[PDB]
Amino acid sequence: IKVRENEPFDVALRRFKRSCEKAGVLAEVRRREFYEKPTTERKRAKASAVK
Amino acid sequence: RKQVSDGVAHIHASFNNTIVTITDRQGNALGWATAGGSGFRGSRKSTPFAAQVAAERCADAVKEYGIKNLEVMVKGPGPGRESTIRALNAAGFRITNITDVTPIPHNGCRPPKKRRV
Amino acid sequence: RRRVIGQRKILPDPKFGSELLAKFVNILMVDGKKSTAESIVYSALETLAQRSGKSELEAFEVALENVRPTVEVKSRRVGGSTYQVPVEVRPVRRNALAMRWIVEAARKRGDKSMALRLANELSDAAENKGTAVKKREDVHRMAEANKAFA
RNA sequence: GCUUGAGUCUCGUAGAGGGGGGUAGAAUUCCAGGUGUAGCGGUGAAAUGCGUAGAGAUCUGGAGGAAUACCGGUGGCGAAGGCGGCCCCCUGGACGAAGACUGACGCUCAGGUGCGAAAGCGUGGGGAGCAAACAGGAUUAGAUACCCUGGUAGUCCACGCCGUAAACGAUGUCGACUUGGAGGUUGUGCCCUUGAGGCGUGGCUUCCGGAGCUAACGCGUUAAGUCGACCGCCUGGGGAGUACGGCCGCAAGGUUAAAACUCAAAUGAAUUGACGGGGGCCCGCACAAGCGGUGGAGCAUGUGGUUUAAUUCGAUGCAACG
Repeated sequence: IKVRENEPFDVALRRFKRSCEKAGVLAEVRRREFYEKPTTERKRAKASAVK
Repeated sequence: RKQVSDGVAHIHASFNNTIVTITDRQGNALGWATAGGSGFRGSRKSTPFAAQVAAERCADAVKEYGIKNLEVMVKGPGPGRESTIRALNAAGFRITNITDVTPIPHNGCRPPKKRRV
Repeated sequence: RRRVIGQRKILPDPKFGSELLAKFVNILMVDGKKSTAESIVYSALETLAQRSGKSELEAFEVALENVRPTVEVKSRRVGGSTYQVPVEVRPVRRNALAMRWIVEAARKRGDKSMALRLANELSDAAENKGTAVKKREDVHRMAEANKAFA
């Protein structure tokens, strides 16, 4: 993101910054979009959370 | 003839390749290098080691200008995305700014199906 | 397998004493003949000893500890590579690879007696030439030129 | 006649309700210009393709079309189909809250009318991306495919038309009732509201489960429970959702819908095993890691084939073949 280091180091980490982008946002868009498919799989995680 | 101490270090972290290009501050190209000059093919194009190979070639072709500040423009997935950052720094540049210009789908184009296997 | 492998005791050279020199007998064992082996060892040692400085243990030892690899390549689909990935080996297996290659190299000579063959080959190990060395220069060539994780 | 059914009115509630009209930014693309240079692109590898005629990348400017990252969720709304930026205008539905009127005005429905995703068809616009088709390249033995590079129609819009979809909660619609748990959402009354909150009472909505039902799986107060009202349909599979005709359609076909013949099942759910180039896990010289062979050569030895009057007979994937 446009978050940046405040003093010049390689200690400061930029895979922090892959927090808001590439987070369901990229690395799965390169496939054609069908309305059924992302709607269905969500219902798997709420048996998970209660159980 | 350009010399301004600062310039964007653009990096195109291609998921299939890695290009590294150092542009002026005003977006006027100065140097570039890639996996294909490094002497790689395949998905070997896209590794940390290989990214070093290009990041550093590119350094011999832009250092004589006198640039030594970075404005990192990480763009796309593609491993070896921070080898390059680190490489530059570790070779007479300094970090200043980590910026994002990265294409983000709003689905203003239609993505292909690609390989369905 | 359950647990991990044990170690197995091997006796060093009696006349000068170097485990590593005795692991060179092991490498030169064919027919099982350790007897007829203990000849060739000293036979190559002297050649070395005259022509070269250092110790007589470091006519072999050192000279070899620079034409031994530090990477071996196998492969597996773990890391997401279909390719031959470098592997920094334990220092003992470093030896084993080179020792082996050097011995193949003196049955590719017809330079009379596995003494005189293997002898002059090891003298050129410090001189860094001979097709024994060049195997390293093919492994490490692949690995670093076509790095695909590690 | 009566009001509690139903319905209207009133006052609000929230929402991707609809339709038309405006509009934004990102992104992709192209065009223009600059910079910069020998590759780019792709893949499992590659090649076609695209590069010195200066691409890719990078910046700057312009143009356009389509879609709206996040939001965003069994979240919400709609009768269903279905509906995503944002605004305006016109407008629909639901709900809740008080009361108030009307006075069974209702439910459902063969026929009929209306709504109907996508593709498609006509006419005119428009054309970014993707992509039937189509053309190379690749894979394979073949490959009119998966795979890669492109790319036309189309997708988009206006208007009309066709009316189909495992049109799916595979559950007709409406009403009436019957244990409960936990969650979502959305109103409202009340509580030192002395808590970010506590108790009620509704609307819509999911997951789970008792009884019960069912062949089981499960369904389970939004039923497949327990009832009713009316309608729709089914009546072995294959033949065949086809033919023939009628009807509708511009057409494609849709709509209605058989019979002969033919088979003894077809079918559902669940069990066990088996298998899976399924998944998870775990082993064995199974592999890796090594070291030595065989197959090359000759001979021994067995077999097959063939010949011979007989080449005695048996053994045949490992698990027959010194």
